Amino acid sequence: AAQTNAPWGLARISSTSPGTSTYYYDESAGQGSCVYVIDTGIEASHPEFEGRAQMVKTYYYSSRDGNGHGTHCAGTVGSRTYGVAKKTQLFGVKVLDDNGSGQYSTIIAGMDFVASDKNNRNCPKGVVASLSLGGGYSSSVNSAAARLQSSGVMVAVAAGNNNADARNYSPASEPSVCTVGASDRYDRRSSFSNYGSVLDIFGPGTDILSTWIGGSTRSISGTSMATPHVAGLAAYLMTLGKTTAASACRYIADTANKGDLSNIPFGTVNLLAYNNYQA
Ligand SMILES: [Ca+2]
Repeated sequence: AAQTNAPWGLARISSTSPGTSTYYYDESAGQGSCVYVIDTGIEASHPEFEGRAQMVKTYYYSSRDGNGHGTHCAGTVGSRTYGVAKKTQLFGVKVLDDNGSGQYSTIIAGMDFVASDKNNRNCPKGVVASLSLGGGYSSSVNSAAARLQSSGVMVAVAAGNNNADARNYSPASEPSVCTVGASDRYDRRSSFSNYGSVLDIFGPGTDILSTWIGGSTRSISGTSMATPHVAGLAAYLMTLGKTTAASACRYIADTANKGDLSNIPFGTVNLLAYNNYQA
């Protein structure tokens, strides 16, 4: 399949080169997979989700996304126009309030929730969780992310926007999950992206157009926007049978475009997420 005039990041993830504008992907499009977006919520009624989104949990007085961040991330996973995996099922877990804040105890509970809740959902091709959130190092946050992964979910987490080594942030620093850095449309590391040995992969993160609340769209930047490209990629590859939840981060690194990014510090991987789709 080909989507013309796609967001640059979708075109990037199906290309060996920067500077193209068509997204190429197998038509299976993540059908029969599931992706949990653990964030400020998802506006499930947005036409871009086509009835494939729902809220499954909140820790606040509403499950509505009163921020937009979670809706944007969900859209990069799985919206019809803006998404990597255009037929995946999306499940929202609102651990962040409408200011985008959340206590670590709530975030942990939401990760444990997903590990159980997958057993209540139909995801024959596998399960992914996208965590576009983080704060300072916490062994308890990292352990929650490790349990989610161990339970059979492909966990993708943002590296963070501090232009610093991700070893000092959680859940970015957890070794067993897939930690995602950000790039821009000229294959530079994004100015804000964290780096370090704990990174596994980079994805498009500067000037990413996706869904927003009120049935809208906008472009924003962050490791939070790189993470759902990887999460959606994982769902897409699992639907194809090419990998599993336990092996997908390694598969994505194995199959990534290598050596193409600039301003990568010595000791950080130079790997850009790529679907290797041959039309
Ligand atoms: Ca990691």
